[PDB]
Amino acid sequence: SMLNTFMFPGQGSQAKGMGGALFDRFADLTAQADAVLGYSIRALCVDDPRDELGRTQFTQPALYVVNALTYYAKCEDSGETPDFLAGHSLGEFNALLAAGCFDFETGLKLVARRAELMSQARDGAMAAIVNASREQIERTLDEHGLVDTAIANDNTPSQLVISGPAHEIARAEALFQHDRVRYLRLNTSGAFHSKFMRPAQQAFAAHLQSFRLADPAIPVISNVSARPYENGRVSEGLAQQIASPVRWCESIRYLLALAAERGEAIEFTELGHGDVLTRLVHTIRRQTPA
Repeated sequence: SMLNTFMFPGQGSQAKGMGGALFDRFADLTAQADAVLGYSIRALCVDDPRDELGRTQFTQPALYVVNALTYYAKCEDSGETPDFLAGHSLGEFNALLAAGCFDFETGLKLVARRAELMSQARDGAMAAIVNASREQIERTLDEHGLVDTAIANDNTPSQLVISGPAHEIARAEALFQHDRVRYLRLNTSGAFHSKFMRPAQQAFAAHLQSFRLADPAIPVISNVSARPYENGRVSEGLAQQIASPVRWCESIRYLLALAAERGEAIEFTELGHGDVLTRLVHTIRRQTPA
């Protein structure tokens, strides 16, 4: 165990029932979140009456608040403090929160703007590919004229996400179903973490200029660079994140190599609903000869 990394999940990990009793435990944070958002965060999470959890403008605030509350529960009960922080796209906001870069309300405000803009993207899609390398994927996409489709998530060596125009993502299905290679269409109307997000990114960077973001008090591994957020480049890193691939595998691997250089062991604590990142980290570690 030894050095501890707190990690926060993103889109896809949400599920009706998430949060639970944490909402009333943190009754004041919860009321702060309803006032920022203009609806009940607890209702959206526990009950989900309009089946809203899967639409990105709601998914994102849901994740953030659940990740945060789980993080506060963990801090209080366990007593532990992170030596390192990383979050997966949305989850990066909770990493920056735990590094003291903004307060709870301010992150939620950033998230709501992020989530609103990303929701405006029409005509894109994403699909997760299992058991092809990056090189197989990129070649295959080239060979079949999927010109606007690229890697959006590099999650583990055998698990990557693509995004592009909906029809390209649709045509890809046929290209990634064979031998071990598998394909899964995801839920979204946006080609997230690709060039289609550029307008959201710029709109989001502009919104960010209204907020004074502190340098991290605990290292946060940035999705864009797979390296620690620089002092002074927080808003920079945060904004670039949106149109860039999420370099999850490399971020984890950077932590594994850092622990080793320091002769220390390293563990990963997933803070939020589900075990999505827990399973990614096991797979990464199993690969990555040691």
